[PDB]
Amino acid sequence: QTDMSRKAFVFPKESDTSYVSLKAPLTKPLKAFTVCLHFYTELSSTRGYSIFSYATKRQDNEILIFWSKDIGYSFTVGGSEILFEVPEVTVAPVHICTSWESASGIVEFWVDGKPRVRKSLKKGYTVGAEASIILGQEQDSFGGNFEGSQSLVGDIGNVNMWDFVLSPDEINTIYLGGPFSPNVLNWRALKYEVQGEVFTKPQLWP
Amino acid sequence: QTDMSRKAFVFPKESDTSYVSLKAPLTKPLKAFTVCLHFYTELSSTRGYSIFSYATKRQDNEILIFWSKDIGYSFTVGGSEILFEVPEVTVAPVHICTSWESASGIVEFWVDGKPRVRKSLKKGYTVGAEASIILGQEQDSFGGNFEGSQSLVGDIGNVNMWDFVLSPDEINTIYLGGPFSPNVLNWRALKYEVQGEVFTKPQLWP
Amino acid sequence: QTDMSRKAFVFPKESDTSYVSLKAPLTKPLKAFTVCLHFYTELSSTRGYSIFSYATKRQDNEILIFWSKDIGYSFTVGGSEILFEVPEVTVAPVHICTSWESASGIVEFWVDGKPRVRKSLKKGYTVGAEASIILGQEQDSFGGNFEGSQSLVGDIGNVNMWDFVLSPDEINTIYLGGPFSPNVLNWRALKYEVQGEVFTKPQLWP
Amino acid sequence: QTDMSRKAFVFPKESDTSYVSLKAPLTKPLKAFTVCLHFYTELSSTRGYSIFSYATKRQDNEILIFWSKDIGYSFTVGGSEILFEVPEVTVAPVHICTSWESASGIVEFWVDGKPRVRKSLKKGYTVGAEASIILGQEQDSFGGNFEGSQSLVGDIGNVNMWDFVLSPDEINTIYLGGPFSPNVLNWRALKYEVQGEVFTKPQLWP
Amino acid sequence: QTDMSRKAFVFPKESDTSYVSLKAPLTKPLKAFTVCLHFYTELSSTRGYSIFSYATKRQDNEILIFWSKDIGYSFTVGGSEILFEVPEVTVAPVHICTSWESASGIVEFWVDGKPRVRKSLKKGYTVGAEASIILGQEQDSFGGNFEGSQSLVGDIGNVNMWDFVLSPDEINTIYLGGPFSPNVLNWRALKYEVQGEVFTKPQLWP
Amino acid sequence: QTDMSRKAFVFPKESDTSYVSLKAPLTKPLKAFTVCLHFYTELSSTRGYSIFSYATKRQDNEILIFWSKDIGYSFTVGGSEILFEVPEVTVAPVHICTSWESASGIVEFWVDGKPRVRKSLKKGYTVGAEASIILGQEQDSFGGNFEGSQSLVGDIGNVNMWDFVLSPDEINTIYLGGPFSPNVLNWRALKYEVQGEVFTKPQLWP
Amino acid sequence: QTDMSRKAFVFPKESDTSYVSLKAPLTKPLKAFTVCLHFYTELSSTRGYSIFSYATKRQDNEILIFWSKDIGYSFTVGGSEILFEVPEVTVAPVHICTSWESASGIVEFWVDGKPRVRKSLKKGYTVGAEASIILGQEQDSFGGNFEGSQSLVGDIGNVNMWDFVLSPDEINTIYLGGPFSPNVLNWRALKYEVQGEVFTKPQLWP
Amino acid sequence: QTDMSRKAFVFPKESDTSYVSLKAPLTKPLKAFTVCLHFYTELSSTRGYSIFSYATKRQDNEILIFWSKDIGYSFTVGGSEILFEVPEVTVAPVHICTSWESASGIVEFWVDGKPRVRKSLKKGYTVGAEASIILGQEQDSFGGNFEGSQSLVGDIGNVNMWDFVLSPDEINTIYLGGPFSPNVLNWRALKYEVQGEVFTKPQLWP
Ligand SMILES: C[N+](C)(C)CCOP(=O)(O)O
Ligand SMILES: C[N+](C)(C)CCOP(=O)(O)O
Ligand SMILES: C[N+](C)(C)CCOP(=O)(O)O
Ligand SMILES: C[N+](C)(C)CCOP(=O)(O)O
Ligand SMILES: C[N+](C)(C)CCOP(=O)(O)O
Ligand SMILES: C[N+](C)(C)CCOP(=O)(O)O
Ligand SMILES: C[N+](C)(C)CCOP(=O)(O)O
Ligand SMILES: C[N+](C)(C)CCOP(=O)(O)O
Ligand SMILES: [Ca+2]
Ligand SMILES: [Ca+2]
Ligand SMILES: [Ca+2]
Ligand SMILES: [Ca+2]
Ligand SMILES: [Ca+2]
Ligand SMILES: [Ca+2]
Ligand SMILES: [Ca+2]
Ligand SMILES: [Ca+2]
Ligand SMILES: [Ca+2]
Ligand SMILES: [Ca+2]
Ligand SMILES: [Ca+2]
Ligand SMILES: [Ca+2]
Ligand SMILES: [Ca+2]
Ligand SMILES: [Ca+2]
Ligand SMILES: [Ca+2]
Ligand SMILES: [Ca+2]
Repeated sequence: QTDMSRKAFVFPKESDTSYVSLKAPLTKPLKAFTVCLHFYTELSSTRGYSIFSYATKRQDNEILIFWSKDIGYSFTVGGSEILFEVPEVTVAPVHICTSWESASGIVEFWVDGKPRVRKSLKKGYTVGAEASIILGQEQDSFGGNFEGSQSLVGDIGNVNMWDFVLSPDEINTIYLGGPFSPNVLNWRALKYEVQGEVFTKPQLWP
Repeated sequence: QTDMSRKAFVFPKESDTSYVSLKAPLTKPLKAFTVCLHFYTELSSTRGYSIFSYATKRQDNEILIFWSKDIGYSFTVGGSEILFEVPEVTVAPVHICTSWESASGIVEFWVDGKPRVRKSLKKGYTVGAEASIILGQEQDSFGGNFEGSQSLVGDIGNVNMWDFVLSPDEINTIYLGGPFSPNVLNWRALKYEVQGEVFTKPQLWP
Repeated sequence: QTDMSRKAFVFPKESDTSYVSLKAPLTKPLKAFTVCLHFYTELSSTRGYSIFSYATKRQDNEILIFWSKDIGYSFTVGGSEILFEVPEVTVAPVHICTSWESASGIVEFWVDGKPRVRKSLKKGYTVGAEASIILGQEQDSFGGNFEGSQSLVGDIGNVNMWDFVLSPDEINTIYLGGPFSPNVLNWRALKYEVQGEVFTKPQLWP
Repeated sequence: QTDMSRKAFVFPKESDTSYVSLKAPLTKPLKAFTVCLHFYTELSSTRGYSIFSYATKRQDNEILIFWSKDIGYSFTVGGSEILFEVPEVTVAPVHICTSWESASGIVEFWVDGKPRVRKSLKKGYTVGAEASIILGQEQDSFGGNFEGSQSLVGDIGNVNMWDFVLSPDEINTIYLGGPFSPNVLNWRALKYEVQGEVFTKPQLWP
Repeated sequence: QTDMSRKAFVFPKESDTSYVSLKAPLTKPLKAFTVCLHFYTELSSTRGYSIFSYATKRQDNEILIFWSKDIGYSFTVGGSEILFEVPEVTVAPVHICTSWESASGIVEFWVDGKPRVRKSLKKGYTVGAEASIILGQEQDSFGGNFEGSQSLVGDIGNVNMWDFVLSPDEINTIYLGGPFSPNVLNWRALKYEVQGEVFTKPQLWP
Repeated sequence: QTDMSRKAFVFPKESDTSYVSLKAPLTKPLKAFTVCLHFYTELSSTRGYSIFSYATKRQDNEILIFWSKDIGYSFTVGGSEILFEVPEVTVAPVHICTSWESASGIVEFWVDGKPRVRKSLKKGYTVGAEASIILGQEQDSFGGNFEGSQSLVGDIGNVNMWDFVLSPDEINTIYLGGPFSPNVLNWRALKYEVQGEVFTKPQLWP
Repeated sequence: QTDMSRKAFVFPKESDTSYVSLKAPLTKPLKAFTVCLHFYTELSSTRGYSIFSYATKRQDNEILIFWSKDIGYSFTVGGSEILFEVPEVTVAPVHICTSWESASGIVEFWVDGKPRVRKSLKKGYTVGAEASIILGQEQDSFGGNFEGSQSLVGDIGNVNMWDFVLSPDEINTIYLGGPFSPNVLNWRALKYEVQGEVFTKPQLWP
Repeated sequence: QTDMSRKAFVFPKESDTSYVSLKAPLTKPLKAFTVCLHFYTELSSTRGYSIFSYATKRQDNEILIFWSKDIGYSFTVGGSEILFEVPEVTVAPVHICTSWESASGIVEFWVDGKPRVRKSLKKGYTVGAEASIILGQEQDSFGGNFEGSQSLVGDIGNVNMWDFVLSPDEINTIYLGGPFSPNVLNWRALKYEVQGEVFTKPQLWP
């Protein structure tokens, strides 16, 4: 396990071969989750890119956080999709947290500490446990079939995941940088593989 | 009575059947009132929605707070109506307080602690005590005939009602949060009934 | 003498019958004055309205502070007008102070504590002491003949009048609500008479 | 109400006359509370001092937060006391939060975002709502009988009070300076009287 | 079961009455185990206290983790005891994991993710499955004869037990927080009885 | 001398007769200078106007600071000119400092304490000492031939001149109002003669 | 070595002759560098200009920091280019730090303390140490063939160079102006040669 | 004046003759001030020494900052003293800022960016304008009677003085070396006279 604190993955060119694969010894299917991360890219005005892609063999888009050009964030679970439209986009590092709960289907989406309106997605679904989590690319098969037009170029880091919906009070602590313990995917205790050109560099964001 | 402090009702899908009904111990009819609430919705740029509907068996719009698209707040009492123009809207939780006095008909409208100009509405009228108070829907009959196109989608909370006009100083403490005690309808001690797809969640707004 | 502190006159409808008359204890003709006030109205984009109207039996616009649509503050003395043009008007309570001095004709206009450029008007003129001072209406005779399309709608208050030019240091303490001692017309000890639909309410501006 | 944000009360002399009294127009007796405040003094090695004194007519020490020489924090409700021993102290501003709940009697003490062990005090008690809240002095009758040897010297500020136990996640947000809404006593909306040599100055702490 | 996630048991007073009893589904006898728990108490300087007490009808100290004053952690299995001396102790929540393997008698002790030196205890022994597990008290019969001077005061939580020796890589995830699945006793699927004055509260530690 | 501190000249009407003439106790020819003055006018969107016109018997624009409509500050020395283009003009008092040095021809221009980029003008020139210095008008002979279209309207004050280039730190104190000693032209010890409609009033700018 | 602290080179006219040649003591070829400098010019809306031109006998654009009109910053290493496109620019002094590392080819660009997204350029290349470093011109042979249309007009200063990538926290202190020790090119110990019309003046920026 | 930036006065031997006298352009008697300086000395364990000595012909200790052995900083105004005790001292360059305000008598003392607790001294006094400011010695008459046992040995510099209390966030910029413009005594525009064995050297500290 590597402590990536103060470090970010740098994807400095467009390619369909640069990715990092994050490992979770998760054994229970997810009835809820939260995923929080920082990314920095200047693509947002040019084209869409995958921020965070979770794939199971039944479903390449089992959790996907995606930027869609001139729309905003695409959040999708179980292949189904909801949009958080973002008309003004400004070139700065952006922190997001997103939570999903099966029992209500409520999606919470938070950007730089501000909540988006709660929306409904995939109520009653369950996210599979045997999953391939990939950064820098969008999976169209379990761990593969990357599309270069969907790769992230720039920085991603502080990638933390919980198998429960964080309350707003917790997320305020996360964004302010108070202490927290992610129970699914821990940036302080991260197991990952790097493929192609990806670099580990000092994070540009505070 | 239930203490709903720091909780909000979530209306995550459009429907004509998701609503909550609030019970007021209101025996005397109202010569004046104040109602304050937080709501959060994406709809303001898409369509109108009912924020707060108070109906009496003789009058379906006995008090109604309505967002009307490309206009702003429609505030109506006894079926008569006045508008508070809002040309531009930002995606954030919004707190409103509204008060009406029969003896003058003066309406105060407050948004995020800013007063709108006082206006005259239904001077000398008297609001009926026997009322069906509903969140999430627009009612065209006592407790029913909802229109799905008028439903609220998003969050509503801290719904407090006084049978008297709050002073500006009091309204400021409602907004900033200091101590107060509503006497018609009280979020700390609410009686409510929930129908359809409605959830109680931690409030997004501080 | 009524201490109107923290209170304001509310004109909640357009009419040509609602007004209040303020009884200056003046007997010397004014060689100079300052009038300062708070008002709040939505008309500024709809139509012109009288703010403060001072008339004498020879001259109905002996002092007039007037908002003229798409222009700004019309300020008249002795029936002659200068414009303090206002390109963008935004709906908030607005404090003004206006000062005139016969010995030079200089008009000072101050809006929310910022000076407009000094402009000359009516050098050598004299303002009659036997004056009907009216709020809420524009008057075209001594005490009447108001026009509804020139009436004020919304709030007016803190009307203070001095028979001398306040220096900028003093006008600053007026805007900040420091102590001051008006010697022509004192809001903290006002003689007034109300006619038609006018209400005394808590002031909305802090 | 005054927005005291970014400002602190300075008590720059030892005295029995300097105090500020904080008004909390509170309806129900408190079954629970949280009081958070930031303060700075060098007295800690010289003598004890009152930090926050809440009295009712029955009980001069109905809530008291007190530094006790060589012991540390003294926390008392209803005149019964517990100690949070502090063996080593530094001259720095210290932020504290203290929560009490009647239902369990559990006291949470938090210093600079670190929790002290939960302790039991006054289970089943009920703190009176009609209270005199004093800063700068310890009080022994409802509004008075101060002791100069128990006065605070230095700075006190960010005094916020809630009528409920904040969760740990909330308190983290407070200490990090996240957004929050105190519902009893609110630094952004403080109504207070100053007596004696007390000054409002920019806060020394961030 | 109960999901106790983010909750701790609070024992806010010294007594022999307050305890919780935890039920393992354990029917195989233990040839090895790991127990991990997070606790917080101020007793460490005042007196010894029981952290975790596993008893069988034949042996009341079948597994016991005990803090002994001015000595440190006492780990005993089958009545044989070894110590991990702790010369200096600071009041902060402490996480420990202990592992014992019969096939070698090796004891692993981990404090806040730092390993102690491996020690040998009870090689070849076998721990009985017919067990009573108690938190808050030390027990000397199968479920009682508690001693007030040995009771825990403060908080214990995240009590997880495995019938096998966790690897150091695993124990790092337990400390930092990543995914794991205990099979003897699972905090996220806990069966327990509360007895006496015990409260469930938000865990103070992240 | 007259100490004009806290006072400004008021030019309240457009004319070709209102001016003040300033006297320099100067006989050495200027190899360099700084001129600083604060002015306030609304003309800037209507037409150009002279800010500071310095003439010698050989050259009517020997130093001229001139606002030119839709361009900005014309600065001219010895009749040669450069422009400091200004794309957006607020109606507020504006403070300028301009400095010229013969040895390099560098012009510094500073507006409200922000420097313009340095530019080159009249390298190797020298300004005559026997000069007529006029505020309010743009002179085309040694003392006259004014033009109404070029007059200033509004206020001008704090006119200070040095026969050396002030450094940036020095200019910062001028803008902030630190101590300085103007050795060519001193507002605190000014010699001036007034002609026509010109008044001395309290400065509007703080 | 001249300590140029708080001084800037001024290039007040367009020319192909005004330049400053800076000499590094550098013997080992650069595997990485940081160049950061502070400059001020109005040309940005009018034409491109060279900010920092580093050449070697094989390569006239060995390092170039260039402003390209209506595009933004051009950063070139070894004659390959990447663009940090700037949508909008204003007349203010701009501080930039840039860094390049051979091993990864990552380029960092920082403007006024804001990082640009990290980009890739000339991975595996190496910059020659036998270098001519010229401010004021863009050079097309080792120390000459300056294109007048590429000259900088305005100010440049604080030119500091390191043979390594500064971390983000270092670069922050540079922009703050904390302690730093450039080891290739030190403004506080600058070896430089002026040619043509160039002046050294007090720096305009703080 | 001289720009003393990056340079310090060195008093490398004990004497009663080496001093520098600083000339304030101070026009007016001080109702408040701030003084900030860097000094470095090994005397702190051996004996007291004067850091900054301000005298008027009435008063030899009109402002004095003085290290007193085994105690800390004596700060005195008008000859009355307050102590900021410093129990442990470390041999490193020391930056202090001290502030006093007559209207409250509040003294602020800041060492290396840490505020001391605010204290009261000489409320209602006013510091005289005709003053001898001396570094290196303590003066007991207007310009003289130095005591060798009170001389500073070591370095003093960055001596900046304001006639107003700097805000705490200003003092951060002073300590950080952000921009500032002292208006009583400016190290970047110092007027001084050097007496005896005193040298100007590059400052040892950053
Ligand atoms: C853009 N998107 C997130 C809807 C789809 C991503 O690509 P794909 O998974 O449909 O192939
Ligand atoms: C207020 N409003 C007219 C916009 C909506 C009222 O809806 P309804 O009550 O007429 O169905
Ligand atoms: C609107 N106005 C103030 C410019 C002119 C008003 O003229 P009148 O209506 O008082 O006769
Ligand atoms: C409890 N205490 C003794 C530490 C503080 C209060 O003292 P007192 O209010 O009884 O005078
Ligand atoms: C001493 N000890 C606490 C480590 C073990 C014995 O305690 P006990 O079970 O005999 O009461
Ligand atoms: C060109 N100018 C408008 C800046 C100045 C004109 O001066 P003048 O030619 O009118 O005397
Ligand atoms: C074109 N450019 C801006 C990248 C480089 C300019 O220098 P050059 O290519 O003219 O020598
Ligand atoms: C307090 N002190 C010791 C620094 C000074 C006392 O008076 P003096 O030494 O300036 O004469
Ligand atoms: Ca896919
Ligand atoms: Ca794809
Ligand atoms: Ca309807
Ligand atoms: Ca209806
Ligand atoms: Ca009229
Ligand atoms: Ca009229
Ligand atoms: Ca008491
Ligand atoms: Ca007492
Ligand atoms: Ca026992
Ligand atoms: Ca036992
Ligand atoms: Ca002319
Ligand atoms: Ca001319
Ligand atoms: Ca080139
Ligand atoms: Ca070229
Ligand atoms: Ca002395
Ligand atoms: Ca002495």
